[PDB]
Amino acid sequence: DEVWDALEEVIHGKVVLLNRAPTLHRLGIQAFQPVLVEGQSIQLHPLVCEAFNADFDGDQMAVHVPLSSFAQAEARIQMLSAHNLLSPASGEPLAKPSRDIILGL
Amino acid sequence: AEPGIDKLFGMVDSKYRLTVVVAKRAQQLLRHGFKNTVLEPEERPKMQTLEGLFDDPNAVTWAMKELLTGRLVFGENLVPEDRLQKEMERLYPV
Amino acid sequence: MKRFARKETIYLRGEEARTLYRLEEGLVRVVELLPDGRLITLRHVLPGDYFGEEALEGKAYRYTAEAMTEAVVQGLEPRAMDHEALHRVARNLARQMRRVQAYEAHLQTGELRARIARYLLFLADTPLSARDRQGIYVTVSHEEIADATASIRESVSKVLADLRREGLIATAYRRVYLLDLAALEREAGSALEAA
Amino acid sequence: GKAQFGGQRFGEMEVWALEAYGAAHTLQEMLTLKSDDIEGRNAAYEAII
RNA sequence: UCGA
DNA sequence: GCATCCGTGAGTCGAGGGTAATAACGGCAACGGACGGGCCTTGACTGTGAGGTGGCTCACAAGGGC
DNA sequence: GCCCTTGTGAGCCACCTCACAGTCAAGGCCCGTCCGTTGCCGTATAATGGGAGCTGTCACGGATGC
Ligand SMILES: [Mg+2]
Repeated sequence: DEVWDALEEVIHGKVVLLNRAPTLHRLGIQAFQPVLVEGQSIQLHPLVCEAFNADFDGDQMAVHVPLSSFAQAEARIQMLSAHNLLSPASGEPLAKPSRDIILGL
Repeated sequence: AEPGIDKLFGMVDSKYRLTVVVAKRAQQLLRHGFKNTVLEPEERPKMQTLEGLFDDPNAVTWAMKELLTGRLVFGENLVPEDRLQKEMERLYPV
Repeated sequence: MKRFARKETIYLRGEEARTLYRLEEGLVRVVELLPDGRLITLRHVLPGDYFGEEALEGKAYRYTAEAMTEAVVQGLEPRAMDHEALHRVARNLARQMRRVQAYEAHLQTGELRARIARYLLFLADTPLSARDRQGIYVTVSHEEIADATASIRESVSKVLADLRREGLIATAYRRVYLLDLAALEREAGSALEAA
Repeated sequence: GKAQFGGQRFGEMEVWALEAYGAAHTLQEMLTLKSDDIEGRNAAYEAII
């Protein structure tokens, strides 16, 4: 059980890259700060589902680990999901309330 | 979102320059073992272990916070590389 | 089950004692290595003897076990032994206690010549021994004899040379032939427990 | 494939994504250290450990 | 032949 | 100037199982390879020898305890 | 009031600390020796022009052809 704590120590502050095919635009890949969870499933934030065109009918995603300090910097600054909220195409917001959120509000 | 990311983007004409500065500074910190930091003991980033608060292992966080302080100077052709490296190795050995 | 070659070690001092061993075939030595590099033979493990005893009480081996011949050993899990197995282990450990104490007495009994004769006669009753035309013999080096007679190689070689001049034994290729059992018996005085 | 203990394929479109992000060192990692650069991947593993 |  | 043929393209990522079948031969000759041994190049052991030198060897005359 | 264990002291006698030779043994190499496997020729009735095709795109750029 100590190696899991060690793994918690290792990934501290670091981010990973999530990708979904087909990757149509640059938001087909995004950076996320990983939170270790039990189970064999990757957990994705709802708001980014539109940019990935992702849904939960059995879709799969790939994870990548940026190794260098430079790569990590690039991922955390340029590629982070929270830093990309607007469409590079229309300039309109991409990460926005949808479905159930809209319903409730 | 990373803390003060908008202000960090403010400090640079290009986001990629911010990224380069952060990365290189992180390399400096890693190389010299954090003893060249511009941060104060109470400004040091912390991480919660089972034991308790310890120094944050992540150098990028350090570099970004340091940059946010303003105590760092970045630009082009500020100093020859060899001279910089040697003065750093003199002030903070390995 | 596992086979070991001559001079190969079964386990090392300070290493995890997870396995108890029983010698099925061959001859094993239990020894200790000093910082100064001197090697000392602490006890002889014969077929049927249990060794790696540290597995029964501690976490790591305290001494090194080295095969003196081609050896066949059986690995055992201490925690998985029944009444009968524990009985055999107890009895055998008692036997090895008696033999190691007798060996203790041997190491301090008589001059080097007597100790050497006694050790040769002891080895004559071990798997280290065999026989051909020249007579009964034992496959053992002078270094090992020194390690098991509380002395150093040089003096042992000297005494063996004396015995060669006297016609009691003959030696070649780490192989020593015992030509006169009676004379060696007289030199040793008291015999060493072989079982 | 999982059966060969294989790695994921980083294809043309993914490369396009990395280019669009302007993440040059990440892309370089994908093209070199994490793939067919032998000396590079050896030295990288050794450096990380 | 599948899955998205 | 306007039909016509030829060459080249035609989304990404991931998953699991499958692979063969065949009609021509002897008479020599000689390499190329398995084998049995003898000369080596060390590596692990014998067989001295010359210097020191510990600590067994071997009898005295009682001091404290029970 | 009688046992258990002590403190010197002089003198050898095997046993250990260097310093070196020779000595027996094992993978290793080369030899040649032999033997198995491989490469080559010669086969004289007459023989004398192949054989499997693969079919339901589709649109463009470019050479080529009346
Ligand atoms: Mg779906």
